[PDB]
Amino acid sequence: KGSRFISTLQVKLYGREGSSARTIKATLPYIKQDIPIVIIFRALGIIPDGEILEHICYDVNDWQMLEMLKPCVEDGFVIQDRETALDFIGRRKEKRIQYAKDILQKEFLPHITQLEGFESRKAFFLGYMINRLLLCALDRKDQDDRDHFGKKRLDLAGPLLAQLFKTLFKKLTKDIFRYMQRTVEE
Amino acid sequence: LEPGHAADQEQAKLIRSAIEHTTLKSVTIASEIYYDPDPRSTVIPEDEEIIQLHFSLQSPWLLRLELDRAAMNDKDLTMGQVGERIKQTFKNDLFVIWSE
Amino acid sequence: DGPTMREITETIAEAKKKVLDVTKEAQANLLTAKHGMTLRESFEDNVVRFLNEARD
Amino acid sequence: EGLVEYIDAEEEESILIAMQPEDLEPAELDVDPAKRIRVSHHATTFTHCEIHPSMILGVAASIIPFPDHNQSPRNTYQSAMGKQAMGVFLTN
Amino acid sequence: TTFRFCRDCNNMLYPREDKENNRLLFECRTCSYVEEAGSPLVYRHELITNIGETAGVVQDIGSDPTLPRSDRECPKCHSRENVFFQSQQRRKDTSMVLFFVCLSCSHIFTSDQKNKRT
Amino acid sequence: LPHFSKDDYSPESKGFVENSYLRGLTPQEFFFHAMGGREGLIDTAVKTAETGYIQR
Amino acid sequence: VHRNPARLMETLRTLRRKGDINPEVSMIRDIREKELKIFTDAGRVYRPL
Amino acid sequence: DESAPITAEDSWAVISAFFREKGLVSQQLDSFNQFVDYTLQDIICEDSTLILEQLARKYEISFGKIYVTKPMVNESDGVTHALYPQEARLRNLTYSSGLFVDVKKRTYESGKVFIGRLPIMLRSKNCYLSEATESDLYKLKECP
RNA sequence: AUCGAGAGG
DNA sequence: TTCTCTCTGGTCATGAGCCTCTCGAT
DNA sequence: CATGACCAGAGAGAA
Ligand SMILES: [Zn+2]
Ligand SMILES: [Zn+2]
Repeated sequence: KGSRFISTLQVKLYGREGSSARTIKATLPYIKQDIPIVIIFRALGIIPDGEILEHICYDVNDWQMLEMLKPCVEDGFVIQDRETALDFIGRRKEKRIQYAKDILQKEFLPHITQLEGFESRKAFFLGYMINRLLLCALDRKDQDDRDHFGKKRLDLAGPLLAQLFKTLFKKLTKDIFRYMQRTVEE
Repeated sequence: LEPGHAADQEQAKLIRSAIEHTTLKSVTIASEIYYDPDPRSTVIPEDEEIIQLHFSLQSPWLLRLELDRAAMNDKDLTMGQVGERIKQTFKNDLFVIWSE
Repeated sequence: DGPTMREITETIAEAKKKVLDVTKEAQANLLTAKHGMTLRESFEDNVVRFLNEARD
Repeated sequence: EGLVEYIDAEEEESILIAMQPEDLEPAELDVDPAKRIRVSHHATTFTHCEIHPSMILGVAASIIPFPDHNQSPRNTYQSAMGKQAMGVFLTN
Repeated sequence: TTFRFCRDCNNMLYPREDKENNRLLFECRTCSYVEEAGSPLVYRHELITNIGETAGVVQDIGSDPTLPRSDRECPKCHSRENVFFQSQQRRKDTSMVLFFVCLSCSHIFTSDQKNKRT
Repeated sequence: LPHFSKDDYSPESKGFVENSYLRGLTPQEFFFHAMGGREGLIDTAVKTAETGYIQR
Repeated sequence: VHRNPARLMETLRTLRRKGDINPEVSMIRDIREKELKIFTDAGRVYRPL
Repeated sequence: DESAPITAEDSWAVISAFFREKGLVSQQLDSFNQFVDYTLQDIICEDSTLILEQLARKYEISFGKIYVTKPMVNESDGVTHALYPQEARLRNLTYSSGLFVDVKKRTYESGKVFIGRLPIMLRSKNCYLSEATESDLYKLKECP
């Protein structure tokens, strides 16, 4: 409900299958570089390494997944408070932190919510995405089949008309606003 | 095949083994790093036979690899060959011993 | 005719039990790791071979 | 009254459908040779049953007689062609 | 392997060699915490892995209608109520062995005849 | 198909039509055969253009 | 998160079949991965059974 | 007797029921009905209101409930009258009804208005044919 | 004309 | 330090069976 | 759609 714009979040596991220094980074909608996952996490207020892994790994007896996560804990060891995590952001100083704070609830995981104060839900969900990424990377779950019909949707007459009607109704609304401005006095 | 050495499968299998590419990763099961600081007495009981038979004539950190019986059987590969190739890779920059 | 279709379906049955045997043997870890292919590959090859033989 | 249920492809991942209600009949030989061969289900924990297997077809192929006896591309061909057949498209 | 975190920071510990007494310790690097090591193993890297071949065993498994039922008896309790499945590992060179779960005593057994592990 | 249990590498489970066109395909055989025939049609539909461009 | 998902799933299915949950809403309990997914989406194809 | 299990023949009974209640284009009608009843209002209320400001005041215009008529036509030099399908086809007309919205204007510290015509899917709820009889249809030159 | 859609071997 | 050396992701970019029909909005 | 060369970068040998 609302503007049906689509954001695309990528969580990329860098490093080839036989390479070491295998890091995990995420793509966020308005920042040039991928930023490492632990820096996101700490920007969402989850500071300790253990809490982060607890958000990603839901079993402490999975030493494989935690071993895969070790290079990410090493990757963001430099950033160990929330505010400096928010600072690491590609813009053209305090406004940097504010831009990051905004992006985190505005364009990052917009479907969870776009209202502020629910950093926990988005942190847990990012961890869930990371978990299934690693599950695939450990040859535990298979690649996701993009041709399963259940993952497909059929836009019918209703939705098509609704998408068209939104666009033109806002054009009519903008026209109304322009006629209002033009008539400042009459 | 060499002209005239056709129809003897064993020569052919020797060429197969000589020619098919092999890495360490092909035969390795698991790779471990232990803290084993006194060379003459390991903390791994299994390895004692090994360190025992090193009675002829560094760094306390141990790198210990386990290798696959079946993979070692699919190639004609010896523990000696593997170890000699590792030792030849690293030029006494690393001390290697192995099981039998 | 009924004799010929009896033979045809008995042939299909014998292929089905051939593949049943192949599969139980695979499930007991009793396949041979013939060079160049996975165990699952050997199994798939044998089953498809059996069924094509049955059809022919 | 909860005798029938809507299932989408995602949800049918978690279910086990029978093909005909006869699959639920218990068993404990002498068969018609001319009938097709049905493997016994060898499954028991059914949760649903098909309304009728023939319901997998569209409007076009539902016109094809005995499509379970023809090579499938012919059924696709007839599906394309029946839309080119003439007839009373509307009484008005 | 196991992993350990500082009790105060909940940050992961880094190994250190007590060169004097040849000891293995684990240090935090947010604060000055340190502690004895409880195993000489620091790094384990499986290439042939079995971890996750039994993945997805919960007591609710016996109520998955999707899963098939064998006629075998449990080695432990000899109930013939069991669910079974192939290895949940999605490596493509994976043994086609079937793991069975007794629905009466939650005990996992196997059709394997070449090995008897765990 | 949701009419089969999991991990079922059977002949009939994975697309063996033991029936002839004369006797008639069962619903699962019908659908699997349709799956194969569709691959046939698409192979046709694009090989046509690929060979046209090759000849050109 | 939910512990005791068998009870909750039985309740949800009985509600949908009673009509108290919309019959077009879909509900999947993935037992072996400990997941429950409910979809109230628009535009997913379903069939009766 | 009454509780005995069904057989494969009995399946067709259920199938008949399924179609008696829905016909063969249920997807189209359900989609369009859902659009008209609920989605239309939502979009009218999305971000609708507008406010312009001056030195002293601010003026605001807010759209409210929508109303969708039954299909009609405005005849040039003529009245508006109920448009039925066959007439819309023969006369190259657009079978569409009108959108009227309750728009208010507040000021700091209008009635229904026309905004356009939405094409109606035949046999949807705003279509005249939805409640029509077989005899009604024949009288309307619409094939049953 | 232009853009598009359906179809035929 | 120079110079020649490899040497790879973001790009921009190509066509893509022949006809053949008919229709339908601008 | 989808397969792939050209720079442009920067790491990288020799005298
Ligand atoms: Zn600490
Ligand atoms: Zn048991």
